[PDB]
Amino acid sequence: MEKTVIYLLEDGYVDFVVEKIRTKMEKLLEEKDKIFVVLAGGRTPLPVYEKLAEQKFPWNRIHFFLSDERYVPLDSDQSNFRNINEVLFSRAKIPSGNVHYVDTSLPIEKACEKYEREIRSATDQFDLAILGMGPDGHVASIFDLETGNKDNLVTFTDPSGDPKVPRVTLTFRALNTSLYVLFLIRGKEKINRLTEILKDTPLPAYFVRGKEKTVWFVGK
Repeated sequence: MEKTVIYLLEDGYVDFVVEKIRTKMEKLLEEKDKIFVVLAGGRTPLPVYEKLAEQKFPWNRIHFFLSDERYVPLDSDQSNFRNINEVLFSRAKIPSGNVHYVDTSLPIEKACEKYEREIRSATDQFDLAILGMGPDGHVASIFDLETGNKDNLVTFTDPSGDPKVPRVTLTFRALNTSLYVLFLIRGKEKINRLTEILKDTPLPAYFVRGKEKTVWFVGK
């Protein structure tokens, strides 16, 4: 059945997480020809991607999707695409067509719709989602429950978060098509958020679950 698993790590956080994601992707690749993985930006996931890019994977069989994007230029240090491209997309030799991101050069709604069409065309279900969670409990760029509950795979927001800029984000519906959802969080503040989630506090992250499993890698 489907449930949630929480790992509390005291040491070697990044290496542990990398090994777990590595094993899972290896297993997935033994089962299917192509796998689709969603990636969140942020300071905790980046180091992990940096190491994953060094692994010998058949990159042409792995497709990546950003979980969300800040509506700013793609070469901005505030761009999730720029940051993930720096540690992964431009380091691992992943075919250009296998990488999907939000085209912020377009009007925000058009960037949303283009991204949604791309996602639907590539797959009807994600295999793995590697997500982070803010100290406020938000996931991807879902700060308000209304945003997460949008009846689309992709939606956009008014200026939100920090940086306080408009965002384009996958919805709860899109994220929940993931077979496995992995949350990567570190620190007392986020541990506080997770405990509130354990007590059924409806923070955004509380609503994202994998169809098979949801795993939290916690760096206490």
